[PDB]
Amino acid sequence: AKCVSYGVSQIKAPALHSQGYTGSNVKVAVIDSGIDSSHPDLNVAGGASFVPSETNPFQDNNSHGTHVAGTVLAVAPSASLYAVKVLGADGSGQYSWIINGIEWAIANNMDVINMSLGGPSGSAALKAAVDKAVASGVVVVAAAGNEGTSGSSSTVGYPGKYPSVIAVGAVDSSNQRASFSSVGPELDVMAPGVSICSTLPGNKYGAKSGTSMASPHVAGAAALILSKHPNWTNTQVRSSLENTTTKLGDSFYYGKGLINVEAAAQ
Repeated sequence: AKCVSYGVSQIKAPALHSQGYTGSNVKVAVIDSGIDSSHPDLNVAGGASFVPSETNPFQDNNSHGTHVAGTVLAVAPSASLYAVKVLGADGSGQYSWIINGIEWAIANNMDVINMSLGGPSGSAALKAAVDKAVASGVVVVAAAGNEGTSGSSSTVGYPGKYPSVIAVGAVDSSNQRASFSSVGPELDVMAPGVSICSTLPGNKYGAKSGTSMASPHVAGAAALILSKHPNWTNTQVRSSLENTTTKLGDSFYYGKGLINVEAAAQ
């Protein structure tokens, strides 16, 4: 048994794959619950755990990080993946552990950071870490959140909500916003996040829904762009992904729209 996200095709990733652009030599840090390196489909280049109770980043006791990693790889097959364990088995983590995982990514010369995580409040320490990663040349991508709507108020969670961080919302197979997808002015792009079939611990596969599922489609898109245009800065990658979107509806709901990697890559 095996599956691939339908989101691979929807973002126009196969068009770059056929041209020989598969994310080669790009360093992607998945800052999540760890990654089950033992999966036949997953290749992990390295990593680190900052969860005092779970020392092994190569062990995923939750399943979240393994599912997210598999999405990164389905989009950009040649990318060097790094397991940055900041959340435990329950899917929770301390802000300081998240910070230490961002700092690890900066020191270790990561190209792309994926953060399929969020909370309702931010910290000064958290915005300095994400802004330092952007100052250092890093492409920082995060899930917008699964908060739905609250009238006219933004429901985007942190670190997604910070301007330096690419906030990714969720669409289904028909380009429609998922009911759970967070809204607001801080929402940047849309990616497929409804019933994403990816890898799970102990040679398994299954479907998950969330903004957490949308995010890695964008981090894998960033890796594809960098494999074709090695000289391009994080700002240039961001601009290209944002400026080449398939426009869907109001910006409050959909941001700039759906990412189009074939367009973005020029």
